Amino acid sequence: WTGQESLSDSDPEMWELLQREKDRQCRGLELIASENFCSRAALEALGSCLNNKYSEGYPGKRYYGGAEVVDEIELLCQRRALEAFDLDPAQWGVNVQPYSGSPANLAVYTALLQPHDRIMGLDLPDGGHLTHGYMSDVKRISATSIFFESMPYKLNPKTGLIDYNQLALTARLFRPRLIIAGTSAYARLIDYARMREVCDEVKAHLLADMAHISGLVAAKVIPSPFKHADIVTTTTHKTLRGARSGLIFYRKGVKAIPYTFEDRINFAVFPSLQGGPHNHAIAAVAVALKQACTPMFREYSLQVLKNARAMADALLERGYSLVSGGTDNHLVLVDLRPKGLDGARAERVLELVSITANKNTCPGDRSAITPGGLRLGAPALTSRQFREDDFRRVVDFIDEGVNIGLEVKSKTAKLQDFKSFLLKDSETSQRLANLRQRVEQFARAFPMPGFDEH
Amino acid sequence: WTGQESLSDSDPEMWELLQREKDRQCRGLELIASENFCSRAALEALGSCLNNKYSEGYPGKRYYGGAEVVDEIELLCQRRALEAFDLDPAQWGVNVQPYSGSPANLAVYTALLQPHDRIMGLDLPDGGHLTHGYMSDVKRISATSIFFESMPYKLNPKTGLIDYNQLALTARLFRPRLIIAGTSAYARLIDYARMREVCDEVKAHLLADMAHISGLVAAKVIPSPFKHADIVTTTTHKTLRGARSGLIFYRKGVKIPYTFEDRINFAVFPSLQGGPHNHAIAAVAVALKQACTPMFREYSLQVLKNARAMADALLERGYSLVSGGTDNHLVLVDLRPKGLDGARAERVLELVSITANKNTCPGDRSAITPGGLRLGAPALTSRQFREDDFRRVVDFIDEGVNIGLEVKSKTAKLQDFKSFLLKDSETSQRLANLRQRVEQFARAFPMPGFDEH
Ligand SMILES: Nc1nc(=O)c2c([nH]1)NC[C@H](CCc1ccc(C(=O)N[C@@H](CCC(=O)O)C(=O)O)cc1)C2
Ligand SMILES: Nc1nc(=O)c2c([nH]1)NC[C@H](CCc1ccc(C(=O)N[C@@H](CCC(=O)O)C(=O)O)cc1)C2
Ligand SMILES: *Cc1c(COP(=O)(O)O)cnc(C)c1O
Ligand SMILES: *Cc1c(COP(=O)(O)O)cnc(C)c1O
Ligand code: NA
Repeated sequence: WTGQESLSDSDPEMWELLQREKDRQCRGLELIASENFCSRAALEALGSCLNNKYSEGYPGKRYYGGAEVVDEIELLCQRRALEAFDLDPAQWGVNVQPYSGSPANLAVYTALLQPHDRIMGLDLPDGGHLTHGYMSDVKRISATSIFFESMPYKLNPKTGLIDYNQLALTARLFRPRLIIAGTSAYARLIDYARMREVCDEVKAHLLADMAHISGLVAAKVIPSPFKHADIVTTTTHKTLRGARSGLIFYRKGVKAIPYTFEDRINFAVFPSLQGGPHNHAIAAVAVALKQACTPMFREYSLQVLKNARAMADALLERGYSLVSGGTDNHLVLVDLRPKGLDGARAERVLELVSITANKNTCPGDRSAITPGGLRLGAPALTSRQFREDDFRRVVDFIDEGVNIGLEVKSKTAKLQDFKSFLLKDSETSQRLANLRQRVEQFARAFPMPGFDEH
Repeated sequence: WTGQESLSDSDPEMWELLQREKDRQCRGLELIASENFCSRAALEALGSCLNNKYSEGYPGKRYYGGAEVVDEIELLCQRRALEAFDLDPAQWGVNVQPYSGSPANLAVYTALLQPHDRIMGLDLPDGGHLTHGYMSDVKRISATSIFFESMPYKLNPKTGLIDYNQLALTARLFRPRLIIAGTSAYARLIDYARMREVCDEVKAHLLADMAHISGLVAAKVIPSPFKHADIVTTTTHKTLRGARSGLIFYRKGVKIPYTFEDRINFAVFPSLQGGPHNHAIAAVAVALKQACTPMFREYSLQVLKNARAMADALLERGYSLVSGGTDNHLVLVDLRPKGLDGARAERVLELVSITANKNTCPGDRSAITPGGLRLGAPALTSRQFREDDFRRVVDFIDEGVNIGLEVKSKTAKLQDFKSFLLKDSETSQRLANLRQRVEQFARAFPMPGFDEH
């Protein structure tokens, strides 16, 4: 035993699973707006000897030796990150160690706040992330709500936009120390100027969490949160198209009397929260950030925008209703209540024909436990060189699933009744097997980033 | 642009840095006891298309579709985890999503404790981990000590062992809800049974954090904390030799029922983490299948012999070992009797391609410069080192120490020592000579992983 044997030779059971997953990614229409396909280049860094190095601490400030190379990788990754978002090294630092996006948010809260200090974020069912503070009527759900005190802000249910007026009204009363501008399920741009005004008045930190839209911001195809935000967190996957990791950007240098974010942020990441960095992820992130700086990527991102509105316009023209009426970014929120269906039903139909989308609770939902809609994203299929006509055809395939769903709803009662009918009625099975086969044939023909076979 | 281009073609700056790190690993004597060299098979899973799949939730209970294969991988990882540590699925379950060891511990704490509830772990300078709670005189350092209330327990400096008697005395007073049995820098076997007695008495959960020893435990070459703990955390790297990632094992079934399963799983997701890193989960599954083999038992036996051999060789050269020796994968050297400290020895050794880390000696305070050195066998044993090779590692260390002594007699401060090693041309030649001999020696041995990166 050397540990140089191949995966295919040494663990055939696992190799076959990697192949089935690769095949599933190739044959499918991936419409989850968080999802993307990482480059082979970055996957080579991720699957490297960099996994073997413990480098607790920071460049030049390590707790032990042998980190000279790993130091250059970290410092390179930082510079590439600041470059990717057109940030001045004098006015912005960045931490590249967070293990994912959720750790990155937790680290900011523990860096800047005391336990039980107050946080405001977009409510989860209005399109906020778990890590922005989310608790239910029964219990505290996100650890953000356990260790800190979160009150959500909300959508104006008329417009489907962020009710910025209520946020200002309500932040005056709640007195948050930190307010979060960022979304998991929101088709429009965030008014970061208006967020900073609220934050300036109530004397809160503004945290922009651009996870979903970080690629679009780097490419400069939407306006940048960095103009108005103190702190920016993000994933390195999603629209940045990297390996799974996280980043924390923070302002540094002179405020008005210096900013004091850098030392607090870095300390919270290590030694407070994390152990050894995942230097392999850091390197794959650096690879992906270089790719993000190129004109290729600006074109990718522009196509992401165009593909999204092509999907929107297409859905409007098949008569579907959209939350907020459309999109200014990489996704579309489809309200299926005005079509006489819901998200739960649509999802399971779409799934069975290799179309993968996300449920979305919409403003107009009459039932709190059945989501009304669906999030549909461009980035993943755009990375497979999809264009407007290809997304029109995606929308076309979706419409068939919806229409099966509508037909199965009137021949069923409950939601578990719905899902069993999809499996056991031969006439429904066959129409599903047919649509699936046509979807997989359509999808397979497009190129796919990464390795050929895993 | 396809995203199918190779790394060497598309990003030569990064590919050159990967190649330097690979050469550094190949030419060095890696003695950091938490280090190991991950198999190629596992790294192929790590750098894979499994990076591309969001699968928030758990097998059969995901928040969205497309997870048929990812469910199978996660479920397979769980089966192999329970297999590696010889656990009955009726009595034990396992969560495979923690992003690393430190996340695994925070998730256990948020599952079982309220904010500000009480925790006890081995003090950091006595050999515990940051995540077991750590505060200086001046401030709270570990998040474990911010969100929870940490009080450490200590070694008996007389024996270098954990003072189980003072733990029992002091836990009766402090009333911890959770006590941690596990170490970063400790050469001996933990008396888990005694930890369990103290826990039962004060009505506290016993957590074994076995990160350093997990592979030894898997191979059944040391006693298993699973006989006595309710919860067991571990890294998947270190002695398990997998990708960086974490595990939380927990009791289930009866004694009426255990309530860890749902609380642990919920703490991991949705409370703390987001989407799991399925690529790491697959790498971990690969390393766990390796961990069940007779090969791995032979490896883990060898790690013990190699550490023994390193200890005996150090003793025969007149070095002091904290606790007198070792029953595990590492040895703790006390260099004060020799006239040198850990900070000096660490830096000399680093320059001759031997990586170790400094270690506070029992009875000293963090403020005094650490008197010792932590030396581990797992990494080099993965490169097929045997007992004679570790004797030879100790020869090289002895030269390093002997140089450090000469430089100490010619320098005043520590910063003085450190730039005398660089600028004084006679000692830098003596170092360059040793470095080359060390690197020659080390390069001969095989290395797990890919050839060039
Ligand atoms: N906008 C948005 N942000 C997000 O972070 C996520 C999404 N959507 N969608 C998918 C996933 C879901 C997160 C998530 C998990 C649990 C509960 C929850 O309410 N759990 C309670 C009560 C459930 C019930 O009423 O039956 C529980 O204790 O089980 C809510 C949301 C993550
Ligand atoms: N046994 C053990 N467990 C561990 O988890 C680690 C080790 N050793 N060794 C390396 C690293 C050590 C982490 C670590 C971090 C901060 C301080 C600390 O005391 N910080 C104070 C004052 C220190 C000083 O005066 O230099 C501060 O400045 O906030 C100590 C140790 C991780
Ligand atoms: C997806 C996301 C995150 C982080 O998710 P991880 O799975 O932890 O990487 C954080 N914030 C927002 C707004 C997100 O959409
Ligand atoms: C190394 C270690 C950890 C943490 O592992 P990371 O992957 O560095 O977060 C936790 N506990 C113990 C006992 C360890 O040795
Ligand atoms: Na590329």
